Amino acid sequence: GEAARIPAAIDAVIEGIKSKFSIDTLGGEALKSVIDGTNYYDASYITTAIYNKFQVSSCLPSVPFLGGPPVPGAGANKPICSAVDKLYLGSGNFLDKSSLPGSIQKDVAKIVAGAEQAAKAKAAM
Amino acid sequence: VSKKPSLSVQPGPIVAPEETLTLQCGSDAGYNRFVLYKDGERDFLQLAGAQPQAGLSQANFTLGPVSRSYGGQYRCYGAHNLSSEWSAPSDPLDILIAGQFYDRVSLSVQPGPTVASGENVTLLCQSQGWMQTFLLTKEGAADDPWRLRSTYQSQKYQAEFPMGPVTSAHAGTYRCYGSQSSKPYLLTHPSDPLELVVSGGGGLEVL
Ligand SMILES: *[C@@H]1O[C@H](CO)[C@@H](O)[C@H](O)[C@H]1NC(C)=O
Ligand SMILES: *[C@@H]1O[C@H](CO)[C@@H](O)[C@H](O)[C@H]1NC(C)=O
Ligand SMILES: *[C@@H]1O[C@H](CO)[C@@H](O)[C@H](O)[C@H]1NC(C)=O
Repeated sequence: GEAARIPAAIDAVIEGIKSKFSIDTLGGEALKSVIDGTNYYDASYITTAIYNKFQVSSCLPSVPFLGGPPVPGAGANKPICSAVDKLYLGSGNFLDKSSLPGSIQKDVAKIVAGAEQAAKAKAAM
Repeated sequence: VSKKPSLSVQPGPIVAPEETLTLQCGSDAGYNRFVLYKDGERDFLQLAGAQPQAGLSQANFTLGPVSRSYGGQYRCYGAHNLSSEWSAPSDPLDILIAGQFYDRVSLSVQPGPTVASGENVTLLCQSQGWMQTFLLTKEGAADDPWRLRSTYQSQKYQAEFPMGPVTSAHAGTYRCYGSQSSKPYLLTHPSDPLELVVSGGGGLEVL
């Protein structure tokens, strides 16, 4: 059942990502189209892929290059920015450009661990 | 643009290395988020969330162990939501890092060890090495320190802080620091503390 196992693990991690980060089905297929390799267990690669495809850098406030006031950011209206804000910026919580990748990576690692733990055990039973 | 927030520092604006400073950024304009910037740097230091209650919200930004890099001017901004435009900059807060030079400074009473009731208290901060400015601070009254430009006198660099006629409010523990020209937010090690005690109307140094 090796083919079933590798395809099913990929589907499970994609579904976990879509659940945690409130990513629509379309974003799920966008992630699937690059995660189909044997990179589905590496939270680092998934975090970089999420950053690139969903433009998480555009969620944070930015300051103009030649001088200006801080602005909300190009993607602040996109759903990914609202999801990131709820997940990592509550009342009494803090965030910076360096901390966000690690937080997203930790949660993606939880997704991968849970997906394969549950998949292996049910199939073995 | 919305009215600026308020930026305060606790315990005080002058901090020693390996210490953490709580910068409080607050407002009454119903802001759920606050952002901190330093010296014009395009990347924000910290973004914080604060649930407004009747419009009043405060974010207690925690600077990490402080180093020579933390010295400078800080401004915080407030926003109503993730997509809303940011407020006007808060008034700038100057954060100074101590223990950055080997040169030592000394704090003394220029009138002398004891000051009489009708006499004035003058605090002298001095150093053997070249300093551009000297800063005077009082314990507990942790506000913006008193900075005076140094003068070359008696083959030393020194500044006199005239506190006026002896009063009971002059009592307390005092420390002075030195700053050089290129890096005004980097300070020397604190001088040895000078405790002033009110005795018989007069002031005395207590060790
Ligand atoms: C910050 O501290 C003040 C007073 O200690 C408190 O009123 C406020 O709710 C605190 N804010 C956060 C985000 O902890
Ligand atoms: C964000 O705040 C602005 C006011 O600055 C308001 O007009 C807008 O509706 C708010 N957006 C959301 C999603 O709450
Ligand atoms: C200091 O005290 C003297 C008298 O002891 C007085 O003449 C002088 O005005 C005081 N200093 C200042 C700045 O007023």
